[PDB]
Amino acid sequence: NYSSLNRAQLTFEYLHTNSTTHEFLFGALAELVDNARDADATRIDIYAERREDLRGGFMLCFLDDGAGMDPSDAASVIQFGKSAKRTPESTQIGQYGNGLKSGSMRIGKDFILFTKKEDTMTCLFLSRTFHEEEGIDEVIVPLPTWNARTREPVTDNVEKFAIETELIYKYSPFRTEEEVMTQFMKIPGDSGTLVIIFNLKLMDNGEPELDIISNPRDIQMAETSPEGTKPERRSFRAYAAVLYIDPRMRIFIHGHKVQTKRLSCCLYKPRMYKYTSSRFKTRAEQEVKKAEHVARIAEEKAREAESKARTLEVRLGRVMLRQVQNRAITLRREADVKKRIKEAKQRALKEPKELNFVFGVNIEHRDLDGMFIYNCSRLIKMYEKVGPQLEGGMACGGVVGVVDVPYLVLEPTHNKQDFADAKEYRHLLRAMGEHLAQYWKDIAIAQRGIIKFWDEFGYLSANWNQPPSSELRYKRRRAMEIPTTIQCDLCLKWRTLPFQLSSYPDTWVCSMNPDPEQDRCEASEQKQKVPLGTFR
Amino acid sequence: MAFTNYSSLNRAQLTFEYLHTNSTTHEFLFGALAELVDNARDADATRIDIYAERREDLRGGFMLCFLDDGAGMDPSDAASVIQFGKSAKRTPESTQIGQYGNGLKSGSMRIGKDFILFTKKEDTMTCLFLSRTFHEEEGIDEVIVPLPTWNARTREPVTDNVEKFAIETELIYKYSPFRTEEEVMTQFMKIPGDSGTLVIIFNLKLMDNGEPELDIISNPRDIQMAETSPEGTKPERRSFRAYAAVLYIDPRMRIFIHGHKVQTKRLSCCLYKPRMYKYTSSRFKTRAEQEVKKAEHVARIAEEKAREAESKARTLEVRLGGDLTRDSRVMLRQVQNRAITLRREADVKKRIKEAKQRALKEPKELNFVFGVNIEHRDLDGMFIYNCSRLIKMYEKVGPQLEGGMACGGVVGVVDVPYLVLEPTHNKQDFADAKEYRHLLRAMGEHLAQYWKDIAIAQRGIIKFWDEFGYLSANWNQPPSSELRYKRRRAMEIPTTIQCDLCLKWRTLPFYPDTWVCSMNDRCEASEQKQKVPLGTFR
Ligand SMILES: Nc1ncnc2c1ncn2[C@@H]1O[C@H](COP(=O)(O)OP(=O)(O)NP(=O)(O)O)[C@@H](O)[C@H]1O
Ligand SMILES: Nc1ncnc2c1ncn2[C@@H]1O[C@H](COP(=O)(O)OP(=O)(O)NP(=O)(O)O)[C@@H](O)[C@H]1O
Ligand SMILES: [Mg+2]
Ligand SMILES: [Mg+2]
Ligand SMILES: [Zn+2]
Ligand SMILES: [Zn+2]
Repeated sequence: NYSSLNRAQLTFEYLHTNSTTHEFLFGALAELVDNARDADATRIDIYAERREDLRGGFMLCFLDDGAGMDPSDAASVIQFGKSAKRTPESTQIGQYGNGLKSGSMRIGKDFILFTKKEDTMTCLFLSRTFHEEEGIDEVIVPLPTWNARTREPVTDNVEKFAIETELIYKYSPFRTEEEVMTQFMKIPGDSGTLVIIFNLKLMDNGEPELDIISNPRDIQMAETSPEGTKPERRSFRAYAAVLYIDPRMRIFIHGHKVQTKRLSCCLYKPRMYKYTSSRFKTRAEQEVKKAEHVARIAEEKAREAESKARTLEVRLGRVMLRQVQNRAITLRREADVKKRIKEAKQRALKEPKELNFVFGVNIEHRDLDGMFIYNCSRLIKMYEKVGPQLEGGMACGGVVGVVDVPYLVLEPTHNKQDFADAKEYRHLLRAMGEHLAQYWKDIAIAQRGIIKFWDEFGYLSANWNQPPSSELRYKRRRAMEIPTTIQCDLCLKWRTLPFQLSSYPDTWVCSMNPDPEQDRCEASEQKQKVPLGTFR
Repeated sequence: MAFTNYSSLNRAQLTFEYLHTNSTTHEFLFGALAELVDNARDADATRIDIYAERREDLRGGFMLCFLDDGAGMDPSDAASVIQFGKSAKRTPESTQIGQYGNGLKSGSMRIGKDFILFTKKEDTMTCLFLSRTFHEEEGIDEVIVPLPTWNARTREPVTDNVEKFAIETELIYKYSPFRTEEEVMTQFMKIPGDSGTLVIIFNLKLMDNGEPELDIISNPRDIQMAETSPEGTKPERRSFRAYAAVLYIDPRMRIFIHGHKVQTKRLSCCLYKPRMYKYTSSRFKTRAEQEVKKAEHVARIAEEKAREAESKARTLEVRLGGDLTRDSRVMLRQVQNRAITLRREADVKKRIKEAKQRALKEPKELNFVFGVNIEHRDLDGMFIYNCSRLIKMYEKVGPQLEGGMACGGVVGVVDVPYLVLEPTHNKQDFADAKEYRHLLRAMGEHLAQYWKDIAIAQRGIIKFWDEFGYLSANWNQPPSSELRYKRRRAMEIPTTIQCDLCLKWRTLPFYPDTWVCSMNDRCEASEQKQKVPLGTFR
């Protein structure tokens, strides 16, 4: 029993320390998007609610129709490091038990979250305003729960519940129980979550860092954009569109749909190269050696306990007989379950241990090139130049590369904007650069003449940065090379259209497609067939 | 200042897995080691020894030890180590590097699974033991930390709870590298002064081939990354000896690696024709003004309260003119002493305010220094320090962002105060990207002015580099090693060296172990400052 020993604890200032991980402000917003995706949301709305009395003049709201949280799920939010998603073979993005706290506290001073699941709905209120005004150096968090159907409090301590709600009514944007219930009612289904960040951070001139005015359909960085500034680093609509390699969840900003995309579907002559990863193989082999030791120990424990149970039965020829017998039963089921996981890791070990590099030419935007590196579907690095692109030449200029890296090979840094194992990441970039050179040889556009290739798509200007010509002949020349893809708003499937779109998307559903083969939500989804190239 | 009793409410808590989460901030492994070096400098150490202790029974084969002779920690200071976010350093316009209440924990847990720290101060010695091995083995999901303290002279336990002390020490003997009290005391004996700290990180992380990430074998005087170094690899990204040498803009603390002194340096003193440009910072001035206004308010309130108590002491004394009772005597003394206390406090706040007002009138400028790296022209770009600690190195700006020879070879240095920029969580970037980008743009413009001011076009560029021994066509290749060319570069950059005794920096007119002023020539010849000529921008 360790009850007298010191525990590590979190203090108020740590909320700030943790938030300084996000020098890229959109990567703080991405944490909350990730959480909606991981909760199996089919939709997230990211929108502003104007509030001239709050710092920055609006609250930033994230509303999803995902699985929601029950009261114990909600309470584990403030157990830093706790992540039910951190399970073997987990393909959730969440793993570190931190992102909502680091991201929200980068964006604003305070947040209030509303969540509903089955018959409960819970509010979690993180108010740094409260801690400052009342001199609190711990991190104290109101967490009231109500019954979702009757709106009665669900609490084991009515005095505590009264203090919690009084704090919410005093310090949150919502000053009455009615106003709080109004927020719960914005979650219209049986489950979902609404996260509201408020008292947003200001620049030195008193304006918020997030600009929702310049383009009312977007969330932009409030800073001047130089010449080669990437759209994804100043427009959240642009960043959200490529945040996942395999978008399904629909994203809306200020009520306007984001045209999410699969980068490999947006490129000229996409080709895929399979890269055998020694790291992937070694780590899978070690995860097996470990599972087989874990199953071995459990079996010896179960075998001892069963032996003692049998001997005690014959000796007794009671109460204690069942402590021994059931202990044997439980160790045996423990041993069997670990043997099954050992076997499952052995089976997976035989699968190919390969990373799939995909390359194609960004003919619409030659200057937006380099590698996009995803980690368990989540974008980590964008526009990373490799191989010949690291020279001052036109070789491999315009080429976009995409790869999805599993956690066994790389895990992210604390801010999910870099990779924690720099040595192995640098190795990956060299491997990607070698394959990029092979892609470039393979499509041979440099053997035939690289300037004349770009001329054909209408790059009249001498500066590498300006867009290709917008006259009609060059528009159609470019468009002919890139299929038109679109997601159904009802069934979430990805479709191709046999014509070109005119221009911010509106609602589209399968039955609007003139293609008789994709004409109904019940028609099965066609997969991109990216052709395979060969290294060396 | 709480409205009610909040003891029933939920607190946020730290769990075991967060130690790992926190450590993933350090993708640059040397940045995790730098956290511990920063703590030693902040504790006013005159020396830190970073060394390996071979232990074939522990993961990675050795423990990494950080031994300093700084101010150490008493038991309450040690307990606050594990209050994440708590930092007594976080004070107005601080010149300590620490401010976030995290670096020891993020850095140590990047490097290894476990650490044990020994520290001495005044009459106490304390051990702090962070054992992820213990947590895994016993299934602990909180973060539980043994923190025993002994009397430094008698070695008797200093504790409020002898049962807790026995549990704490037995955890250390079970899970740490030191399995008896005697072995622990041997570690305290390595702190030979009245104060200091020894941090030992062990069960080091391994690469897939089973070897540690840190290579202490290839060069037994260094700590290197166990990785191949391709062509464009900077020394400070592969050699901890190289990194440590430039980690601080104004080195004082001596650094030893495996017992061998690091030749720390001031980058601005290693360059050809250094020039300084002053850049006015509006944020620096605005923020310093707000800090003065806060101190003015604090002083004014304290003066009001002191005058109130002083008035009451005067009027109460007259009201008790004829009164000889013990009651009236004790109550008059109570208010008289309260007036004395508040007057002393008011006079302290006044002095604090007046010091801040005087500091406010100093120029609120950043100092950019530029020079040509004629010894290694490929090692160029900007070195950006923050409260004297290196954050960004080799950052190319201005003309250097083009293809060309313009500003090739130029190194720039700037020390940014905390009022202007603060660092990211891993102290390897800046938290305010917008303002950092503004600073880079300004540095690039001043760089272009520097290149005009030294006017290499006048003598010609090709011939400039040829004269210092760069006859080869390639940019990446080192300059000639002929005697003529070594001396020609040597006349342009005076050799400086630090005295091992007094820590002063001195200049020599023209070794690996030690050097002192009398080898030049006495330690209290006042330290001479290089005057860097002033340029103007536009
Ligand atoms: N939108 C949401 N819907 C449902 N559950 C959520 C949502 N946001 C947060 N959660 C829950 O809150 C927990 C903590 O979230 P967070 O702090 O982001 O850590 P994490 O997602 O588990 N790991 P990471 O994001 O990698 O640090 C999650 O594990 C979920 O259980
Ligand atoms: N070598 C040391 N000598 C003396 N005190 C030390 C030493 N190392 C750590 N400490 C103490 O431990 C505290 C916590 O260290 P740390 O976790 O590094 O946070 P910090 O230094 O205060 N700020 P930061 O490094 O920016 O996160 C410090 O504030 C000191 O009080
Ligand atoms: Mg998360
Ligand atoms: Mg520190
Ligand atoms: Zn459909
Ligand atoms: Zn000296």
